[PDB]
Amino acid sequence: DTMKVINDPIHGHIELHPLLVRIIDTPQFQRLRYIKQLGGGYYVFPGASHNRFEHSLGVGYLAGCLVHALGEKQPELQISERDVLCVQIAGLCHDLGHGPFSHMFDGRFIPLARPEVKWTHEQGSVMMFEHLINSNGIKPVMEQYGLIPEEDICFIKEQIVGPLESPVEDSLWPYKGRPENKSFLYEIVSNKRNGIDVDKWDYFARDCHHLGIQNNFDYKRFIKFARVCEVDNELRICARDKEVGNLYDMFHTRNSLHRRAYQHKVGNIIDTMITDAFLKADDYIEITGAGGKKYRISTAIDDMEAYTKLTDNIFLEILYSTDPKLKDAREILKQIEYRNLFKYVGETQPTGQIKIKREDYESLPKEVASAKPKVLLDVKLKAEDFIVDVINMDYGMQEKNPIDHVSFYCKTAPNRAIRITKNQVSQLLPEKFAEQLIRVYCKKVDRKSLYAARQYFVQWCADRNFTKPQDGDVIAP
Amino acid sequence: DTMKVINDPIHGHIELHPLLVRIIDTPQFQRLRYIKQLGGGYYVFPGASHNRFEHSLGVGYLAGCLVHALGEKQPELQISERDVLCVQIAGLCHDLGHGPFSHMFDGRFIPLARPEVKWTHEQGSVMMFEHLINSNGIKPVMEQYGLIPEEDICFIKEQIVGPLESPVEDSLWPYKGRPENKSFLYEIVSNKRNGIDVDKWDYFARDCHHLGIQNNFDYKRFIKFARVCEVDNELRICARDKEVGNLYDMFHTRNSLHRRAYQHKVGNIIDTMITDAFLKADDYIEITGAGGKKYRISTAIDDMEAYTKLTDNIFLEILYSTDPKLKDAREILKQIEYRNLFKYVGETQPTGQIKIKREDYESLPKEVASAKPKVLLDVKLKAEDFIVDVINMDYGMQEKNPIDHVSFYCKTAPNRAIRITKNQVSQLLPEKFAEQLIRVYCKKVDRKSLYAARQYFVQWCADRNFTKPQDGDVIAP
Amino acid sequence: DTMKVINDPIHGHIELHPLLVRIIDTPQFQRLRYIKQLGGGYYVFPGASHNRFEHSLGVGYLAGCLVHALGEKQPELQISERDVLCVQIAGLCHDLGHGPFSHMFDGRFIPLARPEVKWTHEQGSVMMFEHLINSNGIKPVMEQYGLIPEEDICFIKEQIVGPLESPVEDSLWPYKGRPENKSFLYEIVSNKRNGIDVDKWDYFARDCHHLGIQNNFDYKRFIKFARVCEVDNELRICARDKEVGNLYDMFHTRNSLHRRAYQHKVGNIIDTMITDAFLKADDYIEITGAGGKKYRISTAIDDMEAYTKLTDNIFLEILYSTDPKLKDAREILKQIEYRNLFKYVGETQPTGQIKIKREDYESLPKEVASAKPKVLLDVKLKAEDFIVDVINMDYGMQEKNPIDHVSFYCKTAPNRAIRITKNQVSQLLPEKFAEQLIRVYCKKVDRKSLYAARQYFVQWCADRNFTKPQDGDVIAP
Amino acid sequence: DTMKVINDPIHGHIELHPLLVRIIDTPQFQRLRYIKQLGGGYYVFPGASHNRFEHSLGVGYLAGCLVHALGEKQPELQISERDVLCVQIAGLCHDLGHGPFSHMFDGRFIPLARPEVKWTHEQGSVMMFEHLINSNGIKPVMEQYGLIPEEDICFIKEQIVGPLESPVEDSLWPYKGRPENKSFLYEIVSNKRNGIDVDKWDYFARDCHHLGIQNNFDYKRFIKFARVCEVDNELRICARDKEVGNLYDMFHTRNSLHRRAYQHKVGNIIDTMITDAFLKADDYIEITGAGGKKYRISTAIDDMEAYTKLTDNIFLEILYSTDPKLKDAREILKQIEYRNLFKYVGETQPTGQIKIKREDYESLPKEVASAKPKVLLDVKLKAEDFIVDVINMDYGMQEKNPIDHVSFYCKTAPNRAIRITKNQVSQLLPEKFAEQLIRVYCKKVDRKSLYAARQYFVQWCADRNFTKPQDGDVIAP
Ligand SMILES: Nc1ncnc2c1ncn2[C@H]1C[C@H](O)[C@@H](COP(=O)(O)NP(=O)(O)OP(=O)(O)O)O1
Ligand SMILES: Nc1ncnc2c1ncn2[C@H]1C[C@H](O)[C@@H](COP(=O)(O)NP(=O)(O)OP(=O)(O)O)O1
Ligand SMILES: Nc1ncnc2c1ncn2[C@H]1C[C@H](O)[C@@H](COP(=O)(O)NP(=O)(O)OP(=O)(O)O)O1
Ligand SMILES: Nc1ncnc2c1ncn2[C@H]1C[C@H](O)[C@@H](COP(=O)(O)NP(=O)(O)OP(=O)(O)O)O1
Ligand SMILES: [Fe+3]
Ligand SMILES: [Fe+3]
Ligand SMILES: [Fe+3]
Ligand SMILES: [Fe+3]
Ligand SMILES: [Mg+2]
Ligand SMILES: [Mg+2]
Ligand SMILES: [Mg+2]
Ligand SMILES: [Mg+2]
Ligand SMILES: [Mg+2]
Ligand SMILES: [Mg+2]
Ligand SMILES: [Mg+2]
Ligand SMILES: [Mg+2]
Ligand SMILES: [Mg+2]
Ligand SMILES: [Mg+2]
Ligand SMILES: [Mg+2]
Ligand SMILES: [Mg+2]
Repeated sequence: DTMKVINDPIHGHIELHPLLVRIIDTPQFQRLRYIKQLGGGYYVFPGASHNRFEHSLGVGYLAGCLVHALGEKQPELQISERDVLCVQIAGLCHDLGHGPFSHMFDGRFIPLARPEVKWTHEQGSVMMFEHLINSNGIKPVMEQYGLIPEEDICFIKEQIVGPLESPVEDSLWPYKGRPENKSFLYEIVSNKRNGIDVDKWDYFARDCHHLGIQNNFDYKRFIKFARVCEVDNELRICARDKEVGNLYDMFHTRNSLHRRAYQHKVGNIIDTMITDAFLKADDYIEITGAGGKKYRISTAIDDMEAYTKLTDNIFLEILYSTDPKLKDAREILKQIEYRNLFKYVGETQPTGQIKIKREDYESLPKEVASAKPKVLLDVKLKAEDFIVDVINMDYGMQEKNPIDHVSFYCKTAPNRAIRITKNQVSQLLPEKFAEQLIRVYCKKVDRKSLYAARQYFVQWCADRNFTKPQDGDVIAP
Repeated sequence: DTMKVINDPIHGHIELHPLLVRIIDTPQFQRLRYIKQLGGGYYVFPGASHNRFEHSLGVGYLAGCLVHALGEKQPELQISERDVLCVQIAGLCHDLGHGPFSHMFDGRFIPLARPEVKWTHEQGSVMMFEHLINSNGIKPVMEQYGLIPEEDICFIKEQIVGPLESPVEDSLWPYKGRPENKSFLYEIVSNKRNGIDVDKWDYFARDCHHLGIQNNFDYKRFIKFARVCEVDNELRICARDKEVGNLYDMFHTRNSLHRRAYQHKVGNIIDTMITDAFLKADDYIEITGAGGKKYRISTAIDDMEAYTKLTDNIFLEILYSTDPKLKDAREILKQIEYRNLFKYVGETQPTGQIKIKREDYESLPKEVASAKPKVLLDVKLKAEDFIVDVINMDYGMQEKNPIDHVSFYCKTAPNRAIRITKNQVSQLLPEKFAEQLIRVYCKKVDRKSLYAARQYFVQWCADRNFTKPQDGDVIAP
Repeated sequence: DTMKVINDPIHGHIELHPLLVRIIDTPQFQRLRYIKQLGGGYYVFPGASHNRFEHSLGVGYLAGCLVHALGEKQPELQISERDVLCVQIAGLCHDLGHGPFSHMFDGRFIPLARPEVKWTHEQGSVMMFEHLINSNGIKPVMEQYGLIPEEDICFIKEQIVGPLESPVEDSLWPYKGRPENKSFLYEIVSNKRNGIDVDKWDYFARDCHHLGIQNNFDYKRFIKFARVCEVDNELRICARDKEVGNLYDMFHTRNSLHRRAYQHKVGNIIDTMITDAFLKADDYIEITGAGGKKYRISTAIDDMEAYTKLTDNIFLEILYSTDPKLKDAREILKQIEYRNLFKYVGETQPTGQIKIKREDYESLPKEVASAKPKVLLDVKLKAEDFIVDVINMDYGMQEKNPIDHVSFYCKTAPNRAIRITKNQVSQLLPEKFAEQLIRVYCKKVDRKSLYAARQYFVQWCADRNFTKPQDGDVIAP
Repeated sequence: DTMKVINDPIHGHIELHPLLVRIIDTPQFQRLRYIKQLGGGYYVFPGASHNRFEHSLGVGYLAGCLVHALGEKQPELQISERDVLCVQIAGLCHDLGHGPFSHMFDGRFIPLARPEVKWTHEQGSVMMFEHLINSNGIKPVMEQYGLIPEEDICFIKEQIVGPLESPVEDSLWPYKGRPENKSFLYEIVSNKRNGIDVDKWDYFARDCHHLGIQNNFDYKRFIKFARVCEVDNELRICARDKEVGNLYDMFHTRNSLHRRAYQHKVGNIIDTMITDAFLKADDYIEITGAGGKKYRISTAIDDMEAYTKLTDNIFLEILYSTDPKLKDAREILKQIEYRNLFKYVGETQPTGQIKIKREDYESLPKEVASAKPKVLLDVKLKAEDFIVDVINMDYGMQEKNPIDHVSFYCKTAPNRAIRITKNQVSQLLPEKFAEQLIRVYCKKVDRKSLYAARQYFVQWCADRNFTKPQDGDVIAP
């Protein structure tokens, strides 16, 4: 029941409150030691072997630091230690709902296995937090340190997910955990207004440390010049006008990361292969949940006791199996182990403001196969031999400019906020803020099938009006 | 079949020969992605989640770099590209035989489970290298690049392990892979004379990067001033006389690491608990090997096909099990998951150089139990409630001075080596080079049992003529 | 006469040829130990106290590394050790002509003191190299190591400066040092087609290390994928087509640095004050040159012996002086020592494609003073109380896109180069590549004077059809 | 009059109180921008170009951080903001008395130029602090922020230097700035009991950053486990018992630095040459002080107004001079500029516990010359051709063990301290804690002179009962 100290390779030595220590030392939280932060990227970057455990620790520490600084430099906000504990707990448990290989589970697998439900890992995080609190007798411990569980659990849940109860924007306050007087406390762990939060800072630093790519953003300088100001009967976190350029750079940094590591094409195809292996391995793996009931890999998100035992272990559970009824997924994983991967064909961009919707992906391989090239190639390829991948690259707000939703204050008048437009900053800033990319892969790896795949790709690219391949003079001359 | 580039957060961008790529892309080598470098230390240092895969990559790269530099600066040594390839292959496969949690498997488990055999992970590395070469059709590929497999496989094996075939030192050359005039090539990956090799450099850098501690050794400076000289009809690697102090510091660094991370009290007790869980879980886990035969965790080192599937996965295989025959090991692992660990009692050193030998460990708990305090508490304790751990801290040569087996050359006469004694360097250097420590833990966490545990500890420590317990006045007033 | 090793905090240990050591150990080169790399920026960033000596060392080392790698990977280019020595010498002596406080000497002082000559520090570098070679007896030493002085001195000079003796582009080869089949050797130290050279890499790394701003560019990866290909009967350095995005990022990095450190407001005004102090201190400082002749600060660029003694020392020579004729410059420097600096008024951007040319700067303060604001204040400010600074921010080629002059090759056909347009890369790239900024400062430092100065500034900005003052509703409401 | 932020490459962004800003913006403090931290070491390590300005900033910041942490974690000590300001000011102004090239001014020059006075740079720091406070009207500003100048100036002075007023240890409190119940505040900036203070931490970090050698000490961990406890009716700073080994390592680190950078042979001989040049240049340089009086380089420490203008500038003042009376020192500096340095002959250690005292250095070269070697030597060397340098390497307390004066506390009883002996820690620790080294250099640089010099060196070493030369079988066979 004393302050603990833990050493971090990203931050320094970190202090942990006894209640935080109690929360951490449970099976539900310890589950995070066995889930990769970057999923399949570890198969392209050999140094990316870190897990969500240290990421959660860092996010909690940074949330605590930011709230402490805000309270210290401006003591009329009425920030109490109860609020500090609540914010730290919310930051600590914000990723309890990630599945095997993180985003691959909720970005690729669940959509294809159970296409009738809508599910995100934040909902899973809320459910897992409820399960953790109920199964470990934590409410008395919270009451022992001055928390009020009925209000505070709701406050933490609303910190992890949106306002909840669905919105009705007729000039109303949607939240319930805290009054509007402290609305800024909802902008720390996850910022729904412009996307500036400590989670980005933490994973920027940690991913740059582990990948071998050097980071360019400085969050301590941002914390130095941060303030709280009243805007439109709404207290929000504001930066200083002289930091505006830095903010732009931050988003640039994020984009760069997505373009170098998270959307690497070999890593993406490896993730696709793992998803296909899981799809084939389904209907045969059993997980025991509450009441001795059995669950599927796809239905395990309906029971937290069963979901607690679903980690990256399942991967090695399929590779080492001997059951003759799991042979196909085992063959796929073995092919992964030999680097016999699906081969990349080409890439393209839409020209105009036309975009591919989510519910139109399944037909793309059919249209690539259905094309009729002019040149006559010997081999014929079916629509089952093609994989089409769509990538959405934006600044986090669907072609909106995030910096237009930030408030700024001047040195001479620190208690009044303003807005800055893009033309008041620089002429060298980007013009657009969202785009799509399309990659095409072929499953048949014959040196002959690749030529046919390229011919169909170029014909489909030409007739769809989707620009032309970069190397239109090298691979298709 | 072209040079391949890979990015490492320790060494940067690294080039790989196509034969190396063929060797890497096999199940036997890909096994190393699922075994941690530090084992249980990951449960004390949250950033130590790296595996043997990147360590092997780095060791191979550094071996190649050192041999290239030596060849470049001395063109009369007759170093060929065949030798470079062989040395790189040997460095790449040096830790190919580690088991689950690395040194825990061959340091704690095998000795207790099968105490009639003598086994090290280098023998396993040799066996696994043979299995890898035979199971993947590599000999033709080696022949394609100018290697002679019958000589070169023996050379690589002799690089990984000692001279082999038992020694008879009557003025003879024990090795077979290479003649006498290439002997220095046996000092790169593993140095049996004084212990200076690239493996130490690599894990120093990597462990310090991941743990959050900065190292003070520079190996590039050492490579700059390295040379090859003839000593007693033996060609060996020599450093320059001005680097002697640096060499001492290097060993100091190693000791410091062992005293901070590798021999941490909580990490060691966690490793002990995991070993106990594996001991109880044995006789119930089955692994399929060649011919459809079944193997135990302890007997899996007798078949390489079965050994290929034995990784850290087994840990999570026991925790998630439902078989009633595995309840005890599962209970122990669950205890670990709650931080309900065995409690540390005390520590001591032998003063009179009466080093406790290996075959006296099992009786130590009896001696701690079988000891009558003067004061009476009436709580009692069986000998089954005590854990005694013996730690050997040395400079790698069992109380010998390693720097006495190093050769040095001067600037004016670069082609003649000399020796330097400890009194020609400094008076502030260590006077001994080996020591022992003894730690005691109790398996009952009652606030009452802890007091009796330390009463027996102090009585037995006083009895055995050892030192008095440090800071004893506080815990034993 | 043996290879020398030197330790660098940016790179590692660096090897130096005996001829390089002879060149370094001369007064002309040792002069660089007393000129700062960033000039007045040291008065805003306390860690920027490095000089040009280490920068020159690093540039030479990197030039050698790049040429060595290019020769190693393509034996048909016929790169000899003579070329390596010549390139290293050119990289080592590329900044011999910098004056006190580096860019402010040839960017601010010489233009204002002697506005009838056109002078850059590269011409000074060539003259100083000639002086160094002639006054130290280096030609026989060059002949001792296989160099041919008559051709090689011209080659080095043409490496430091352009083709020389003016061009006539009627399909001719302008250079003389080397034939047309080694033209790529002219693209290493200073690149004229685009701005990709080792000098940028070196000062990026060093300035990021010293300022406390972290770097984002990786030049080793660039060296890994570099190649030489024939383009339009020109042998040129081409990059790998998958690195195009990285190249864009590089220029972004450069811009960021200019926006954060090199064009800081307070640093620029401090440089302006130092330039004014030097202007007033002239007519009174005497420097002895060849033949016992005396020279001025402004006329010292006409004699290299006199120029050798002109370093940052002159600064402290004025501050510690006692002559009554140097009193005004001493007062200005003393005011600098108290942070009684000229106060910043405002900033603005041109709206359209109109730009302020060089020969219109002197009249700008008159225009600002001559403006008639609407509201009336008692205080009247003359044109002598205003300072106007014009900043040009571009990608190094005056609103042209540098990436349009880069050549790329594909993996399948490594011996044929291609071009990539901006629309084949991304839609998030900048639209324009150059812009101007205008800052205004006032010399009178009382509050009424500042209010009046900003009234004139806003009136003039409105009059001349420029953008809004960012704080158009805060400081001017 | 607002908190000011400054960016540091060693620490992060640092906050500065307005009073600190007023103190910094004065000529006396700004003088530190032109004195180098390592003196002549910059001529061996090209990256060591930093000055005392940033070192003072860092020391002040770290003192503030430590006092803040101590006050925060233990609020019964009654630490006020007045104490924080006083401690920060003391840390900020602790090196105001350093002269040109720092330690060589008060370590080599003053002893030889004025052998009748005893002078250290801390006395100069106290005098310069008095001059700064009196010449800039700071007392009213201190009164404006709650300080009491009469007590507080004395407190700061006693922080920079010892107790003052000469000691009489008959159970009395020697200090006067603060009462006996705040005594721990005297252990922060400069620790006279055991030598553990923030100044060591700062220059460890900064010198490691600039030299290119990685640091091994972590001071943040030390601050985490620091506490204040009553020892013998004396409140003192105590560490945690588990950190004892770390403390040893810290001192090891210090020794290593002294053995690598600060006592480098070439750096020391360069410092000796600069000292000789200053000795010859004296009697001819005039500095103006108070009342229009003129002072010498050696007598400038008697007037603070004259001392304010004495920096490294004097170096370049002699090199660029034209007066015929300064010709010898100019020749010496010019010889330095060519690397025509005094040549190193040999090194030796005393065998027994006999040590060379300070007042026997002048006769050492006479003893070396007066030796009569047996072998026949061609040339004869006078005693003016020899230089003998004596180096004392200790742990900072004249062969005493510093760790014997540290107090420790246990987790169970955090309010009562203990002592730990060297045998309770490890058997691998050093046996002795101080030693002496003697280097010999020759001024005549021809080969015959070097051979003769080493013949005399070996004969004298044999005579004086010293350890034989390391390479006694290489250079003198
Ligand atoms: N010398 C060292 N240097 C850096 N980090 C270290 C370290 N030693 C440990 N760590 C890391 C390891 C951990 O991540 C963290 C805590 O290590 P402990 O201070 O050993 N904490 P514990 O609970 O064992 O001692 P107690 O309960 O008696 O107070 O710092
Ligand atoms: N911008 C970047 N910056 C740093 N590292 C990067 C990187 N991009 C990838 N890496 C890492 C990832 C890897 O660890 C390593 C090589 O990845 P690649 O060469 O980019 N991809 P592949 O081998 O398929 O190119 P090829 O067409 O020639 O086959 O560098
Ligand atoms: N332990 C060390 N660690 C890192 N850098 C060091 C160093 N010692 C010196 N340096 C730095 C200092 C220099 O920048 C560079 C050379 O130092 P020297 O090896 O001492 N070269 P010298 O000419 O004195 O010895 P010789 O002529 O007998 O071969 O490395
Ligand atoms: N983007 C940046 N990133 C890192 N450091 C920076 C920086 N910009 C400046 N620094 C460094 C430079 C300095 O060492 C320090 C302060 O820079 P200012 O924030 O510019 N302070 P000032 O007084 O000019 O603005 P005001 O008075 O309006 O508040 O941080
Ligand atoms: Fe997150
Ligand atoms: Fe190893
Ligand atoms: Fe340059
Ligand atoms: Fe200091
Ligand atoms: Mg603990
Ligand atoms: Mg999340
Ligand atoms: Mg988010
Ligand atoms: Mg590839
Ligand atoms: Mg091994
Ligand atoms: Mg070994
Ligand atoms: Mg040397
Ligand atoms: Mg230049
Ligand atoms: Mg340029
Ligand atoms: Mg300011
Ligand atoms: Mg001092
Ligand atoms: Mg001291």
